[PDB]
Amino acid sequence: HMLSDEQMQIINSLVEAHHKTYDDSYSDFVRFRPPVRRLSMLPHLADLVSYSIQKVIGFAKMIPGFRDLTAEDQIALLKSSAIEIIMLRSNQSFSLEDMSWSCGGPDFKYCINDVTKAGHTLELLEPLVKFQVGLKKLKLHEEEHVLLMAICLLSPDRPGVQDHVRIEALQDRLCDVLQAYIRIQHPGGRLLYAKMIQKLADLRSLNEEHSKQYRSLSFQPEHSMQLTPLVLEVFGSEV
Amino acid sequence: HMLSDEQMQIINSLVEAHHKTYDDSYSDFVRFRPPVRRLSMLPHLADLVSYSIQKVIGFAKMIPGFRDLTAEDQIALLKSSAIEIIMLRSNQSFSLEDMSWSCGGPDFKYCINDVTKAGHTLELLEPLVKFQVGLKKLKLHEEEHVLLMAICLLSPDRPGVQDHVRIEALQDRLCDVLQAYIRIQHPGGRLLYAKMIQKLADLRSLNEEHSKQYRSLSFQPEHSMQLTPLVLEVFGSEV
Amino acid sequence: HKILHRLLQ
Amino acid sequence: HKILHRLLQ
Ligand SMILES: C=C1/C(=C\C=C(/CCC)c2cccc(CCCCCC(C)(C)O)c2)C[C@@H](O)C[C@@H]1O
Ligand SMILES: C=C1/C(=C\C=C(/CCC)c2cccc(CCCCCC(C)(C)O)c2)C[C@@H](O)C[C@@H]1O
Repeated sequence: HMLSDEQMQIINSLVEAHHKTYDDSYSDFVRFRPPVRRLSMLPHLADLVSYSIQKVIGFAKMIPGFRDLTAEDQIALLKSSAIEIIMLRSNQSFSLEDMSWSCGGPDFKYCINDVTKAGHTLELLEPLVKFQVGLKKLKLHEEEHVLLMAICLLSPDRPGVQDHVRIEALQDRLCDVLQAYIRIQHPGGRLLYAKMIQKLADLRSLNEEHSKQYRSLSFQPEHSMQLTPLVLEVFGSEV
Repeated sequence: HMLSDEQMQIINSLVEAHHKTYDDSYSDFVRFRPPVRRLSMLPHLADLVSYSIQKVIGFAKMIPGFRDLTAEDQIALLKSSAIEIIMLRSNQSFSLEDMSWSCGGPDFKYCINDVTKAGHTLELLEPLVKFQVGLKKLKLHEEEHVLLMAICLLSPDRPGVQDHVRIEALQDRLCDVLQAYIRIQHPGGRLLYAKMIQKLADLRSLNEEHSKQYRSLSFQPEHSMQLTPLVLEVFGSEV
Repeated sequence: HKILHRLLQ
Repeated sequence: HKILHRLLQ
C-alpha cells in the first residue's frame, strides 16, 4: 500500500520547517559568546542552547495543529520538551568518528569535556552520548528525523498540559504518518519504528537528569547570571 | 596647608580600587557577543554594560564605608547610580579626536551611531557626548576621577535609600578629600571643584533619559531577551 | 512567560 | 535582587 495526500503534506511541511530552522553551516555561532577551554564553556553553550530554543519554537509553529492549540498548552509543551528537541536535533552534528558535535570549525567542535565545563556531569553526559550513538546508528531518513521531533513535541504526558485529548490526537496522527513512512519508503525498516519510540523514553530520563543539574546551576547566582533570559524562562519553574 | 593621613589613605585605597576594576587593555571584550554594524549592536553593548556593572560593584565594595552600609542601601545606591558610574568611567576610553570610545581595536571603537543600533536615540546620545567632551576637557587627575565616581556612588538623593544621614556623611567626607586635593595638589584648579559638582547634575538628567529609553527597550520581549540577567536586575524596577 | 509568548507571536 | 546580593558577597 501507499501514503495518502494528507500524510504526504504533513511530511512536506515538516521537512520544510526543519530546513527553515536548521542551518547546516552553523554560521550564526560566531554571534555567540566565544567558547573558552570555572565553567568557562557556560556562556557559549548557554548562547548555543538559547539560540536553539528559538529555532525549536520556529519548528513547532509549523507543526500542523500546534498553532491551533491554546497559548498555554503551546508553552507547556515547549517548556517540557525543549531540551529533548535540542538533543534530537543535535544528532545532525554528532559524529561517530570522534564522539563529538562538529559545528563549523575547531572552535565549534564540542566534545564531552566541553559540556563538563558548562556545569554538567557524566551522569548526564554518558547516557547523552550513548543516546546519540544509538540514534545515529539508526541512520534515519530526513522524514523520520523530522517526524520524531514532532512526535516528541506533541507528547501529552507533560507537566502543565490541559487538553491531553487534542494533543494525544495530533501525536497519534503524526505517529500514523511515521509508521506508514517506514513501511512504504524505508527498506529493511521492519523494526525501526519500535526503536524510535524507545528513543523517546530515553529522552525522558535524559530530560530528568538535565533538569536536576540545571536546577543546581540556576540556584547559584554567579552561574545563573551567565544564562540568557530565554533559557531562564523556558527551563524555569514559573507557571 | 596639606592633606591628612586619613584623607591620604582614602585616596590610596580608591585609586587602587579603580586599578583593580578597570583594564586599560580592554582584553575581556573578546568574551562578549561580537559587535554587529535591527538593533544589531544591542547584544555587544548589553554584554559590555553588564561586564561594567560587575566592575562597578567591585569598585564600590572598596570605597571606604560602603561595605559597612546595609545590603539594602548598598543595592539602592548601586541600582540608581550604576549607569552614571558607567558614564563616568567610560571617559577613560573617550577620545576628543574622533568623538568616540576606543577600546582596543576597530571592532571595539564605538561611535555614536553604534549606540543608536542598541535601541537608543540622540535625545540621550548628544548630551552624552556633550558630557564626555566637557569632562575630558577638565583633564582630571586619577585621584579626582576616582573621587568623583565615589562621590556619585554615595549620593543620598536616590530612590530607595534609607540611612540618608550616614550616606550623606560618607559622601561629605569624600567631598572634603576632593576639595583638599584640588587646592593642594592641582595647580590652576581654582574653579575645578565647582565644575565637577556640576558634572554630577548632568549625570542625573543623563540617567533619567537613559532610564526612559531602557524602559522602552525592556518592555519589548524581543529586545529584553538580548539583555543579561544582571542588566535586567540592576536597571529593573523590582524592590 | 513574556518571551515565549512573543516568540509564539 | 539575587545576583547583586551574591556579587556584594
Ligand atoms: C544545540 C545544538 C547543538 C548541540 C547540542 C548539544 C551538544 C553540546 C554542544 C547538547 C544538546 C542538548 C543538551 C546538551 C547538554 C548541555 C545542556 C545545556 C546547558 C545548560 C542550558 C546550561 O543546561 C548538549 C549543535 C547543533 O547540532 C545545533 C543543535 O541545535
Ligand atoms: C562601559 C564602558 C565603556 C563605554 C561606555 C559607553 C559608550 C558606548 C560603548 C556608554 C556608557 C554608558 C551609557 C551608554 C549608552 C548606552 C546604554 C547601555 C545600553 C543598554 C544597557 C541596553 O541601555 C554608553 C568602554 C570602556 O570605557 C569601559 C567602560 O566601563
